[PDB]
Amino acid sequence: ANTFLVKEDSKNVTAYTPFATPITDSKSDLVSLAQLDSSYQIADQTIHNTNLFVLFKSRDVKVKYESSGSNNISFDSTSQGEKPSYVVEFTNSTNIGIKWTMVKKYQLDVPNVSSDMNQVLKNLILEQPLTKYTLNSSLAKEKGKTQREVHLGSGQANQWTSQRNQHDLNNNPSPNASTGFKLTTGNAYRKLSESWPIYEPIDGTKQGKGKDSSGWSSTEENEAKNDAPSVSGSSGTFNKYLNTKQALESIGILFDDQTPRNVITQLYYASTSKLAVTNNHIVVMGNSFLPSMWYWVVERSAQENASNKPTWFANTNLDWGEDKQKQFVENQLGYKETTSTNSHNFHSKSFTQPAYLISGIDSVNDQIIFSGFKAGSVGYDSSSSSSSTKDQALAWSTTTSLDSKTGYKDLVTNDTGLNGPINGSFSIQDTFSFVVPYSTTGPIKTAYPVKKDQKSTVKINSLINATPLNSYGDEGIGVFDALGLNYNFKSNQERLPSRTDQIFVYGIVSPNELRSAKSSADSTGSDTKVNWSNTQSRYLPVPYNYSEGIIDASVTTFSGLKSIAPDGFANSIANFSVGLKAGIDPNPVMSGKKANYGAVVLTRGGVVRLNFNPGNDSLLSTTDNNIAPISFSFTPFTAAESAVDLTTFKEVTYNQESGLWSYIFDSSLKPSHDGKQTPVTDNMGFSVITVSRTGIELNQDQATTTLDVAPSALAVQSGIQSTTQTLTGVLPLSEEFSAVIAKDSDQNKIDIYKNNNGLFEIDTQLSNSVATNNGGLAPSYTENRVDAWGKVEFADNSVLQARNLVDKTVDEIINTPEILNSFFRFTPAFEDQKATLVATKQSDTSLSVSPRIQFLDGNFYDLNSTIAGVPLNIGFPSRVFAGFAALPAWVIPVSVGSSVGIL
Amino acid sequence: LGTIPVLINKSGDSNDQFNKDSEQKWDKTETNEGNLPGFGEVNGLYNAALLHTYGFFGTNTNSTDPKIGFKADSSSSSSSTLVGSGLNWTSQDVGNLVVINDTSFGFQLGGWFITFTDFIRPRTGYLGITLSSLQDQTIIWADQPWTSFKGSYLDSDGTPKSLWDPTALKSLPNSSTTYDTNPTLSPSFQLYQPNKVKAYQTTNTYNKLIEPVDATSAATNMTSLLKLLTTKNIKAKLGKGTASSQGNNNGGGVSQTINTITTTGNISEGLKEETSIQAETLKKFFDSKQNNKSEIGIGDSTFTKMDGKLTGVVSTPLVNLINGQGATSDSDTEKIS
Amino acid sequence: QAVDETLTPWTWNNNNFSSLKITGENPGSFGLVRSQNDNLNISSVTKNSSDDNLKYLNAVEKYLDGQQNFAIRRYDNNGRALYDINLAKMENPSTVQRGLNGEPIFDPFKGFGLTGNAPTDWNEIKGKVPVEVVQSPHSPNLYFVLLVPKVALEYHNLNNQVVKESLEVKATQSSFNPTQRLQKDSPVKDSSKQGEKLSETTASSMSSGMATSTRAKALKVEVERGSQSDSLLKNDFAKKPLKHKNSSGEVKLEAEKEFTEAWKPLLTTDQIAREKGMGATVVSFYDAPYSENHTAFGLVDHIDPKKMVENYPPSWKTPKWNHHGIWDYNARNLLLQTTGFFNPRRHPEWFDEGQAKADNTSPGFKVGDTDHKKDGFKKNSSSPIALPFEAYFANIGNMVAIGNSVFIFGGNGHATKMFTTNPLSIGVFRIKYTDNFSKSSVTGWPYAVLFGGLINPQTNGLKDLPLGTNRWFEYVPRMAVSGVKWVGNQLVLAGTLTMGDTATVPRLKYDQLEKHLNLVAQGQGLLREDLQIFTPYGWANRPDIPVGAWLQDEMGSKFGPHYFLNNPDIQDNVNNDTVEALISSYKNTDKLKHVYPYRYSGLYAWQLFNWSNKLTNTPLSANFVNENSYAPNSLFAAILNEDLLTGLSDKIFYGKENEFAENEADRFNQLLSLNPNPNTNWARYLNVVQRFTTGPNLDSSTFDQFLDFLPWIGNGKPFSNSPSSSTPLPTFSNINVGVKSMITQHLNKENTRWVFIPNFSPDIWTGAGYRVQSANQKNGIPFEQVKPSNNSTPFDPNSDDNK
Repeated sequence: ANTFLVKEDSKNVTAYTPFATPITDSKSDLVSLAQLDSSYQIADQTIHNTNLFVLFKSRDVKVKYESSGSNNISFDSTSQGEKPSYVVEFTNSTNIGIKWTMVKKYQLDVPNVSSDMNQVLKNLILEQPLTKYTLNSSLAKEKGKTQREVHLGSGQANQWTSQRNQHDLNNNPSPNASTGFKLTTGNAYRKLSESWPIYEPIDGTKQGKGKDSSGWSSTEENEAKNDAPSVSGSSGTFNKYLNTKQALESIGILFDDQTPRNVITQLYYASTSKLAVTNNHIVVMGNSFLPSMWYWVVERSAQENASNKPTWFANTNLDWGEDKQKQFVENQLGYKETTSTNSHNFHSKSFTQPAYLISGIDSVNDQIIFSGFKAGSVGYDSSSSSSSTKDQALAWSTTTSLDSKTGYKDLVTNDTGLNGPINGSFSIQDTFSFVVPYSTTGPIKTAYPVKKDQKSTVKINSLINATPLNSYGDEGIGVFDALGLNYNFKSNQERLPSRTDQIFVYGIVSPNELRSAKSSADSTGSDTKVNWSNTQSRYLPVPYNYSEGIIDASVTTFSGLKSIAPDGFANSIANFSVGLKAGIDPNPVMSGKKANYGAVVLTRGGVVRLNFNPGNDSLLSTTDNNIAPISFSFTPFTAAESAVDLTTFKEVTYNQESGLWSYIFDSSLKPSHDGKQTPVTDNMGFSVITVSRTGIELNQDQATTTLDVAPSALAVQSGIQSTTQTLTGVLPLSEEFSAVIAKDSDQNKIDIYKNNNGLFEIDTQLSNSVATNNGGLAPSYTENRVDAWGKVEFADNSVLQARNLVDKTVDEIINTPEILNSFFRFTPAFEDQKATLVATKQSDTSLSVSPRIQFLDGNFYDLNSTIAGVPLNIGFPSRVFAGFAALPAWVIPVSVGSSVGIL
Repeated sequence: LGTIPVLINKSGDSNDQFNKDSEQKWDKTETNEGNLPGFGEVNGLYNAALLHTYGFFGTNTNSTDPKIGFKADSSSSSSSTLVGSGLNWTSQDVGNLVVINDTSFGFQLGGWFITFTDFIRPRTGYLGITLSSLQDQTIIWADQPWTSFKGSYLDSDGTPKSLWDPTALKSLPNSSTTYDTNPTLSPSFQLYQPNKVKAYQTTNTYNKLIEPVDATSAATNMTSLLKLLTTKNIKAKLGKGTASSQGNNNGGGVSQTINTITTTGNISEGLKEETSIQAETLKKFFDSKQNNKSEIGIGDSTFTKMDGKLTGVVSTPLVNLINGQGATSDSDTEKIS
Repeated sequence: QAVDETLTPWTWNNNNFSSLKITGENPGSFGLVRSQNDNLNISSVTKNSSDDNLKYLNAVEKYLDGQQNFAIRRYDNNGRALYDINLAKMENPSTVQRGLNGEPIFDPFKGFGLTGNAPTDWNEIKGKVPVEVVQSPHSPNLYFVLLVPKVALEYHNLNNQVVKESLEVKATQSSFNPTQRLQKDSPVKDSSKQGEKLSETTASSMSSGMATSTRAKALKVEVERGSQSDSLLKNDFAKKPLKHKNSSGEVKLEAEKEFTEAWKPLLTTDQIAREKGMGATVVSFYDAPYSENHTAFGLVDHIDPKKMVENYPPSWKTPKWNHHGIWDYNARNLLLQTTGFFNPRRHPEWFDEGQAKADNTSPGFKVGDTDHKKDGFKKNSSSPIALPFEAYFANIGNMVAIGNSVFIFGGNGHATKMFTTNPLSIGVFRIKYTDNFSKSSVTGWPYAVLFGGLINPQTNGLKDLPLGTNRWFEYVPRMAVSGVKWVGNQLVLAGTLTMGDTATVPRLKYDQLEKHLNLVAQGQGLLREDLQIFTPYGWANRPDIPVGAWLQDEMGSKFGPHYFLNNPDIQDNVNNDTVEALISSYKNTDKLKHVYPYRYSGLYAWQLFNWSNKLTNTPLSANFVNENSYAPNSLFAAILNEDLLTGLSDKIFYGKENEFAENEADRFNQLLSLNPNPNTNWARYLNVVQRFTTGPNLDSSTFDQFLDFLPWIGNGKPFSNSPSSSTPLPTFSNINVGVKSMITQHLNKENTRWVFIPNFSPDIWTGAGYRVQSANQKNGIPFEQVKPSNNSTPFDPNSDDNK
């Protein structure tokens, strides 16, 4: 396909030429063609072996959770909300133009729910989604009980050293470590069958009801409503609560009037957001906005009218780099015991990390690459009656101690915080630290903050956060954990990682691995499990310079942390990621080695490079465990890339010739209204970020079979941007040129941006040259003008006599392209634009010539060129050269004839 | 080749059986209930573990327990013999040497392809070997298995490949015809002798070497074991000896080695030491990778079926032809004359 | 001439060849093809009882000339066939015509000039089948092909009463019993000759020593030549106070009373050399794909067995004898084992009479006469090593070309292997061209001399493997060969290889064979197994004590001070006061040596570390060699000197520097190494290998960890057992087997804290089957396992024999 597909709206894809012109009749309502109703919209699409694969989801979708029976998750058939999301394969049926016709249609059904699963789900509770307008102080939650309150009680740390052996806390120096955060105030937590609110607290430390469902709706909901009334063109004070309803609609939250639908519905609707296609599979994953708890592996062989089943992430073991890193995450999921009763969580029923904030998903060769953020999941005491941690989440910093032997392996396998709290505040000598200084009677023991006495009678259930933080507790360690600010005091100051907060996750998934997942999802009766063994994790905090005024040298906490966040988020503590995309390096590799491929993904403050070994389709590793897993590299944004609003991401393309990724941001995606219900007016324009590879890549020469330095990427705000125009599309014609299609008012306009030493700038003359197509598919040709086709002046026919070409046959002249380059002088419109003449025999004594000229996309066009099989009819000239004679084979017969005649 | 022998007291026959449960104690290697032989055992290894990996007791290799094994008793004098693994491969089953590039080469060896990737240019932290195993049970449980290999070759997509045909196998030199052939002359058969041994001590069992006794009449007590010397009788008790093996009836075709990259066979985190003994840190490095062996360069060869017989291949620098078929019009060169 | 579609391509089992890629000036393929037809009833060629194999084999070749067709067609670069080349049937065969400078006359469109007459021996080459093809590296349009009799393909399809196994199946009418074939009865002290034993040292020289003990002294061994024409004056290594059992006649290796229909070769080495139709052949030939005269022959050479067998080392004339001689010969014959280093009782494939000479008699030396001074002189041999039909075609296949020469490294042996018979490649042939390809020459040599330069620096794998040798080529390496090819700039060999015999380096006490039946059967050729087997309770104190010394404690009532059973706990303590009585006095001389009154002991690794043919840092060093393997028991690949393989002379010359000692006075003061003599050249061939490899690049127990990591092909499960209380245990490695304890109580009780483990606690896993006083007392054990000889009380510590 010599074309570009452009999503004109939620239903229509139009095909564009390299001349930024639509192919006529190509524009197609893919929803209508999928035989889907007018409630469906395109979520994502992809080309695989020349066919178009589309993910559609419905605004009418209604899901339910009934904790009893056991077909617990189902669609709501009553009314009209039985509207599952579909993937559809389209093929182009015509060889002239574009007639999309439907091939295969796959329904994305709701997860099976095992018994073991439904016991966790019964009491599963989920945080209200983070938005644009969520503040550091909105997130912040009331600090829970200390380790030594949980255990010993109201009472003393004069007995902390007498007692900590009788609660498996031997040598624990942290009686004042936090056991977590209160669910009586803050961001709303809700079961699968409940609805999140449109109101977010400004200070969640004071203003939320947390998981207090019943309390919200009889007390605090009327307060929120009177303080923060929806617009009605009202206006109020927004002293205690933002109103984010429109910001909510924006990120794909659905609504019956002013009330969001249930959590399970928003989970399903988000879950069907991104797609990728291999020879054998379609995989479907969720967006960067809500946590997703399941993904689809559809077998492309699937019979026509089947119901493809999603695999739970709680049933999907990843390799987090080392077993310890898994344990860290699983230990904090909840309390495990043979001794307790009805106390069910993901950990107690032997599930793993249940939820990801997925960056996106792609295919290279027959491999699915994904990445994303570990969505915080912890236990919470849902007990009723004198339970000390009642209504409290059970969470703790897991950040590596100061004394930790340095080098990555050691850092991420440090025993610090493994089974319970250890971190808080420490004033050794006069050198403050939040992290334990060391990790002597024997070695330091950590324990899960559920006191031995209540171990039988306690009720620890699972929750999921809206973000990558486990721990919302309004203490100083929380800020430092979230911002990447904990450092050792050795002769290098390597930064001390968490393994529960701000954890990024990526991998490459083989077709056998997708085969288990399909097996997990079809499993009769009990939960079948999947190992994905080509994965890694990484501590990836938000940058500390996206905040102000942090104290060191009244410690600053979440409720008081100051955001200066340039990237379209109020908050400066919760990381985000978007637009994972893979691509094959075009740069040759040494023969008998296979082509290189990577991926990239945007996170707050930087681009991440994932690196692969094409040999066995593995993550790049190196021998040393000191250097850190070489599959990952982080390159920080400058001011210009930091300024882009990441919540406006529209689409990411990769071009195999340039070896370059294009990230398109469209500001029309911003919500209509603020959290204070103020019309949003910077909703005009768009921006392009160009990502390239940097470093020494695998398999250049004998030296680069081995690598001990991770290849990385570089994001550059390219110069292609606007605060005025409405975007239709950006066509990356070449490294040297991009075409932008936009409306100023309401008609489409074509700008050409030219790369000048790494910075794109508009070229107004080339824009006018390209846009002057006169209704044709391609720019006009004018003989007397340097236009998009440069300028061609033919030699006069008197050139043949002067240079003695007339005595040659037309056939020699026609098979001598250097002679016939001497028939014209060419003036390029852009540097190194090229042109040749194609010759055609016209008679035994004459020929015609016509130019073959490169356009902006590096391709040659001539009289016979097509796009999508449609002749372009550009209008190149034909020039005639004439007078040629036969070669001298006659000389001997002729001079004999003359002699005989004379005789 | 999979043909290390195992030491046996007990067969699957009536009242001769040995059990997976209530008769072996993996947690108590200090006493006779751990069943360590102490005489006649293959050097360097451990017999009861090898019997478990072969699945001669328990449902590990078959849909029901075969009950074949070894036991140490304190009540009486006892008898034993070595027997084969159930496999008929041998160390002469070596095929074509093939060269992949300027430094990497490999060959077929029975059910494996082996590669000596680093021999010309060694490196620290690399093990120097890659291996790909065949999967087809109809080949692996055959009676003269190497006769099914049709050759191995380099291919122009950049991999070594090999051909197989499950229809190529043949019977032994006789079908037993009229009598009970206990010594069936076959490529894994040997005239293993009786070992006769004194009663084990009930406690402190291994404080001294185990004592053998006159074996010159011992054969009369162990006739089930003498029948189990022939590999076909082992296969019959393991459920592999007839059509109960199932799978493809025909299914000849092409086999290919696992994919490879410059990282393949890097084990630098399992090599060297700074806390312990090198085998133990390599054991930790292997334990998380038991389900992911391909990055170590260890795995199974991929396979595709073909129609009809496979007889051989002929090779060119551009293409490989099977039975002499597979040639093409050379379409990129048609316009030159 | 033109293509016939009725012939189809095939792979030979012995080399796995099927096609050659042509390279350089005109690319394409040559490949083997054969007729498709079924129902090949070879058993219709009836064999009578009254005649030899040769007329039968010629009748089978004459039958196969009617029943089948074979050819070597050319294909183009995309696999289109060009011309047929059925060598039995092609029209007007000719050699190529030459100019006066030896060059073939040629013009590409015309092709070669043909003389109009076939090469030499055409009347017997026309029945042979081609089986491997190669191209010249330096000469244009010049190729080489190897040919064999069709029985070298059809060997397993010939009838079963002539192509027999080396062992009989029997009728089993009395029911089966594997003990009935084994010669088993142990030797005994001679009832009329007890007194000829070694003399006790009546007085022992001081050597400035000081300590003393009550124990009996060392035993003298003396040898000297005297003046007599056929006898020594002393020869104490040749004493014989033990003799074999009588059990309805004497127990010994005596082939004619065991082999009633003895297994023998299809043809002998002296038949295959002279019957020119049955020997293998190489020819040079010329080819061009689009000429009028597209193909014609160069020259013909016989791969003559005598050009290999006359290049065997001098000791291969006497494979029943070795450089240790009389005492080792007697100790092996007393244990009913193979004497020498290569006899047919284990290795019948290399002997013209097969099993019919499976005996220790007449070893090329005078032995078994009435006087120990009369034994021990060189004489005529009873059976040299040969190259009979079965071993011969295992030494055929795997070609390569280098300069003006071409080679044959031998096959994997699947031409001629049977279920109890193991023929292998034993070396390499070379064919060389001279006078600008106007003339040719042929030769071959065994791997035993070509591998003589192997040393521990030449491998990145494990060290000290049983691949070493000395001035006598009694170590005999042989291979199943995977091939020889160019790896970039480097010439490389691959396959599987025989080590020295690791299963019989530990050796039995003389009487106990009736309770060790597998360990003797593994030496008898009855059990053809090369794996090492745990048997320590019956071994003697050292493998190398002479037979005149053994009979010093027939009761066991002194625990045999000079010679006893190998238990590791009851070794004599040298302490430091002890040495003066047991070793620190007994000085040797140019005619006197001693056997010590010391209880030596140790397990399987200490046995191999002392008496295996281990590699070392310098060549020709290994003074000890045991015996040679039944089958290949190692992986092997190597880098070769392609230049030296081209530069070495056709004929190897050995000399008196490779002969065994002519009489035992020259054996007592035997020279370990010598310089090459002025006429000899054998020392040039030692260095054809640059480097070799044998497995993973791993050291110590780490290698047992790799052995546990790989999956068993019968079920896809790794021997490590860890990927799923009361869980099973691994087989090769010791990690997580038994329990951990600190080694601080072992042996010297020193260095363990800092020079063993990188850590403060010296932890090792104690493994399966271990001894402790309690689960708390988990480190070491004291000398509490004292042991009785019979019922005659324990080992008696603080007694005057142990003080």
